[PDB]
Amino acid sequence: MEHVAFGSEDIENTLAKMDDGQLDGLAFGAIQLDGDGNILQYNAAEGDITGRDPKQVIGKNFFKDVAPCTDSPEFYGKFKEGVASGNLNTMFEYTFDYQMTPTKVKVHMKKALSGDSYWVFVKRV
Ligand SMILES: *C(=O)/C=C\c1ccc(O)cc1
Repeated sequence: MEHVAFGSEDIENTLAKMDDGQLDGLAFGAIQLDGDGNILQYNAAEGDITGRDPKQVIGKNFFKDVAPCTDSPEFYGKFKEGVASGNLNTMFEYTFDYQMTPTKVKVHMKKALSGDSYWVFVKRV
């Protein structure tokens, strides 16, 4: 298993060296989005939590198609502000409840070391 802890201060650096294969070895959910909320990466742990198949949601827009419970001021609003500002680093609990059993998770959104990409990290609480 890849050894990186959820909430690590230098996680964006560690994950920059990871392909889809290594991202799947994380102990927590990991989603990479572009500026518009499109899914570039989606790991196995994220799939075990959300139920959806990794390979089928890549390409999809996270806020419009895949995950609406997130289209609101407390998740999407925070993400859109971060994108426009060029800086993003926030952590909060939330509840995923679309087409699945209501699940409490802890989310960490952070701008990737890369240009126009952003990370969404999920774990159970
Ligand atoms: C609330 O809906 C949050 C996240 C989420 C992620 C994946 C799927 O499939 C549903 C919901």
